[PDB]
Amino acid sequence: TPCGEGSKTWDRFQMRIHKRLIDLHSPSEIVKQITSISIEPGVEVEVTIADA
Amino acid sequence: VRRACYGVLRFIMESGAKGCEVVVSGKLRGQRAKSMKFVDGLMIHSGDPVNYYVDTAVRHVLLRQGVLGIKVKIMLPWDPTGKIGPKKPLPDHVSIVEPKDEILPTTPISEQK
Amino acid sequence: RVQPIKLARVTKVLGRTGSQGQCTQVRVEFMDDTSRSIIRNVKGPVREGDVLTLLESEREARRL
Amino acid sequence: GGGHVAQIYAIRQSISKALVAYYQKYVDEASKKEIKDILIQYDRTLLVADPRRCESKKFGGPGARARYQKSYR
Amino acid sequence: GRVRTKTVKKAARVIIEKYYTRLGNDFHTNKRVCEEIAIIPSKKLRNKIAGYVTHLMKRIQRGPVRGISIKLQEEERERRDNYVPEVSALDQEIIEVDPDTKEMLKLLDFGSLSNLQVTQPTVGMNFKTPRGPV
RNA sequence: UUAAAGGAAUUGACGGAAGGGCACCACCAGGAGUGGAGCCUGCGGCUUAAUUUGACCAACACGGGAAACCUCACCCGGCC
RNA sequence: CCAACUUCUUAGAGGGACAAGUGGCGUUCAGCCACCCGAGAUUGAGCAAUAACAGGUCUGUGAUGCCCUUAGAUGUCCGGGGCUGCACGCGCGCUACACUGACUGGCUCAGCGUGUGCCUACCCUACGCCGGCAGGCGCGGGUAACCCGUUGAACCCCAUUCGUGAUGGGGAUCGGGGAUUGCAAUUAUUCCCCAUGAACGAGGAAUUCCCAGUAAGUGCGGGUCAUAAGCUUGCGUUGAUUAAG
Ligand SMILES: [Mg+2]
Ligand SMILES: [Mg+2]
Repeated sequence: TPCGEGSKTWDRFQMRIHKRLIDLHSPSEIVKQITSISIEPGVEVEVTIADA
Repeated sequence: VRRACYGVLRFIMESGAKGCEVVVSGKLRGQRAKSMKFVDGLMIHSGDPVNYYVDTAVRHVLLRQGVLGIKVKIMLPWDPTGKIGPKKPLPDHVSIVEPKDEILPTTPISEQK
Repeated sequence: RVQPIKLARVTKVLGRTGSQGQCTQVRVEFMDDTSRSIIRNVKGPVREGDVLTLLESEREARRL
Repeated sequence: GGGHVAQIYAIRQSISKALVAYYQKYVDEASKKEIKDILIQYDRTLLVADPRRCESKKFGGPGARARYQKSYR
Repeated sequence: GRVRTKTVKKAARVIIEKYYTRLGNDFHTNKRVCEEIAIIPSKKLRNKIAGYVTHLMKRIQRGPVRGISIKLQEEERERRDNYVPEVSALDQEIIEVDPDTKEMLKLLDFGSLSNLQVTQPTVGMNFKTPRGPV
């Protein structure tokens, strides 16, 4: 409610965020041509630093 | 407010809409506010399919007296399976396919291919 | 004076009564002959067919 | 998981049906049906899981069903 | 709380109309036929339509329900058209009349053209049922 | 002295009017209580320079309002 | 390669339940009621129409009409004070009135979730040593299924003491001291310690909420938060009693 009047109601918003993970033994040069095959605006992909 | 709402209500329904309804509320002709609504077609109200079959838009019109309130919602068609309408058809109706005319059930005949 | 306290078996329950759905009518049989049967009223959950005890034998059922 | 009482019902269920699934594999089911004869007519819950769970709270009371006290005057 | 709604019933009467030879009195096979031949938008009303489909399998194999399917309907073309009898219900050549209705056909000049042995009306005038509630 | 009074039907709403239903924000069978006490916190009243104010089933641990200052409106002063 | 695997854990796709099977009832209609099998034969919620209310909100809003004031400003800031002032009435609560308990010591199990910030200063904390407690320094870890954390939660459990007393029940009121946050603690912020030890013995009329993991007991976490919960919102844990004229 935008004020104090009403009948003590509550709305419950939630946002489920998902996370997955994959290892590779790959060279760090061909990682980009696996990176440049999707546009897919609703994801967030990150590549681990190569020093391991 | 009555001429403007008909031109827009005619224009949603001639663009291929499953249904639409527009509510304009505020200080109309008179000093007490009221609401003119201009429903048309069929429109769902409850469930989750009124989250993607509809799009709602609430806007304001600042006139010289008061402020008007526009509230337009269109119910979108299932058909195109593509740009303008959703996939995943409306869950309360069943599309049954018609069978073929069922020729040759009769007495046996054999071939070799 | 002293009536024999007569145990009694119910046949078909005749639905609720008592203006609040609190009492039910049972039409007991008298545990000596099922030919001799009167209509009565009890309270609490009944479970058709079972046996209940009568401290008094015959006065009246729910009837104006 | 669970609590002091909900774990000893769970291990009761566990060791009762562990040897059942041992006997359905490493001996015949004739011995299994003979002992599940025992473990069903006496309180079936030693090898079936009780389905009922927490049944979440709502926004008007201290628990899931009850309410805060309504006042009028 | 069981009672099935309009969209389940109307979509199951249209199945049994149109795919009756491909069905049977099992639930789990009719669930799979309607899955493959009808677009159901979820799993819950799929087998809830298939439930009422099997309910009509035993319902119409005992008799003619609202059943425009072919085989129950073609079998009553062997009732309306068949049973034309070998001897008539009309041609008995021995039929009874009364002395006033033979006077009706007497001015039709059919008095001796016919056989028409007569019965007489039992002479009472006891028609016009007694009046009043009892 | 007055712009209505009135008639017949219609839809409502209402009936300490009938019939059929239904709900633990209704009752029954009960439970835990609350109302009694101490304290917490909101409201009225009182008092106050001010004790800012909104709201009176569907107001009263509600304005997500647990204010030390800031929030802050209100009161007493001074700047800009 | 000095091991395989997925039961438990985590999700993802798919399956499964439909009154389908069996008896009874009903126009043998819709359906209802029992049983079978099965994890389950009604899990709990979100949305939610038409027509409205002179319901609430101009103090959420650079949403806004009109009116008011606009520099001795009803703008804005700063210092102090107040929204907490108390013969009283009422509303949500918390703790209780004890032995189905309170102490003291043992022994043992959670789930939801949150964590270092653009402005933004301050986050969650393990371990090691100082203190009797609140706390104080050192040394790390964590932008998190990686660390706090295998979240060693309370109730309960098992032993000890107390014994029907306003008692070792109850902890209001109040004095003195010690710490932490903050620019500032007095009208006590909160916390800790010793002392003081009040009503209250189950509550009239009246009234509220609720039918299964429900009610109730019991702690835990988000929100608010520099400081902080008797509040709310979530979570487990123990678990019931019953018109064609
Ligand atoms: Mg406002
Ligand atoms: Mg005692």
